[PDB]
Amino acid sequence: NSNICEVCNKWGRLFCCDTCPRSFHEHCHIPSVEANKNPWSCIFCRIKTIQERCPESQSGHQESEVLMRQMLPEEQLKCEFLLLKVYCDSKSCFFASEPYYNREGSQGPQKPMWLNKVKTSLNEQMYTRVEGFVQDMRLIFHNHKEFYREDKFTRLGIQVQDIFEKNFRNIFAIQETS
Ligand SMILES: [Zn+2]
Ligand SMILES: [Zn+2]
Ligand SMILES: [Zn+2]
Repeated sequence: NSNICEVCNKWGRLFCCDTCPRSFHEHCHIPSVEANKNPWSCIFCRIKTIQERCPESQSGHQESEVLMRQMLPEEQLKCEFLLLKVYCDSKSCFFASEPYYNREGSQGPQKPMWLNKVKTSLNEQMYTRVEGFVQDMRLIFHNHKEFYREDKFTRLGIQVQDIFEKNFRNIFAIQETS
């Protein structure tokens, strides 16, 4: 196995995948690393199995159809993995915990949102369709853009949204366009 967490790139108390070389902190893996299960297979491994079981699942899809999918186990897993891909970027720190808003000339968002809130909402099965999860994720970045206005810090929202959107297109096999 690797000697650092795949998500945060730090050492520590690492749980090791049995089917690939990755390792994880317990609360860095999504879902949190399971109590028993020997062998244990990480989310990367579980996503690759889905693809291998149904190769046609990589054919292009329309985003509108993806969003309307119910959160059955395979879509639940895909959202977990997309969330994890965002935490993989170090810039996710800015969006992880509950924000607060007190800047001259701006007003906070009507509906604050943050990664750990989305993580809880997935864990508690609060989303019934893919659209629920994607809306809350895009809301994080939209709130940041609107609040920070012309401050150059707005760019952090653009950057981490780009990571989200590239991974969304990959994981859900969105049809490539010009
Ligand atoms: Zn970690
Ligand atoms: Zn693995
Ligand atoms: Zn098949």
